[PDB]
Amino acid sequence: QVLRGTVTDFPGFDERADAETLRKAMKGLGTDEESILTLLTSRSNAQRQEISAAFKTLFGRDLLDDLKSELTGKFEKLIVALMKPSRLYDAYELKHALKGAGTNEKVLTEIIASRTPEELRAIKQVYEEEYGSSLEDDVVGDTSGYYQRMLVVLLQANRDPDAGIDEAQVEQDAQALFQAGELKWGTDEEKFITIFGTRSVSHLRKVFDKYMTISGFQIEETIDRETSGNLEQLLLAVVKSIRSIPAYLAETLYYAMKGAGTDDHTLIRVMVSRSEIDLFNIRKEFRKNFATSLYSMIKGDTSGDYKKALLLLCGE
Ligand SMILES: [Ca+2]
Ligand SMILES: [Ca+2]
Repeated sequence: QVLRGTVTDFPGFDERADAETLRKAMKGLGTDEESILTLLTSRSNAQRQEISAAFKTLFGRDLLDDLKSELTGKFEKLIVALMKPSRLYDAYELKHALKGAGTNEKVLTEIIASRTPEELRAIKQVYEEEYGSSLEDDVVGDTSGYYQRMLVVLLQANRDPDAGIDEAQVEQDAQALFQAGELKWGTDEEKFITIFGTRSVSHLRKVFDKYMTISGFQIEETIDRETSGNLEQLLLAVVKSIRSIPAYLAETLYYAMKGAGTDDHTLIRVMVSRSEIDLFNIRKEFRKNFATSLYSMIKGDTSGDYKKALLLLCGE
């Protein structure tokens, strides 16, 4: 239960040297994809920011645009992602997943459901520092209904800290969920939102087992029978995140890679955002559930420099 990333500190790091290797590979005709991809995918995000800074004092060039110009396709979208400061990545995805005429509820749901209260607190702060408004305000602007109310509950980053399992409360919650869905003519979505969004992780795990005991349906089965659309997805993401975030994301990527069209935004976002958190566990949880290493579905749906990067980002 010690979650592991795949990208770690590069020993003998030299921001200026690393920076020269980039301008040297970036400068002149086209670009030298291998040197960039193999350089970045091996340097921790922190070192990537130090390099990106050395590059600017050295040449007076903003390293990033020197990449969002010499590059294009899906390799650019990836390296650009890798370059995004860890602290700003989620808030960035949310901002652009929110400056949509349409909306990738997948991004909001994915991020706001799998991130801890501590992470959510940081995300909210940086979002209001990088852009002009509150993350909550912008969310309430592109969403409506229960899908919005669940996201707003989550965004409060208030979830109870797990501190002891009270049986009576576990049965009351399991019983309340039961009475608000399966046994209700219609649905009481508000009871689901409150339970799933504020109770502690440990408590909720105890509630999901008891719910299966008293009803015969996994909470996910009931969620499928009782809810639909955006709310269904979020509710499913919260429960799966409560059970295991590594298993959840490991699941997310499969349905992006095994779809009616490969969603490259998810394969990239999930692997980049988790590259330093638990992308190793997302791999372990992959070889066990979906039955296939993350290493392979990469080596079987992508091409060019895009692959070698992803493969090096996963870690054999
Ligand atoms: Ca050039
Ligand atoms: Ca019902």
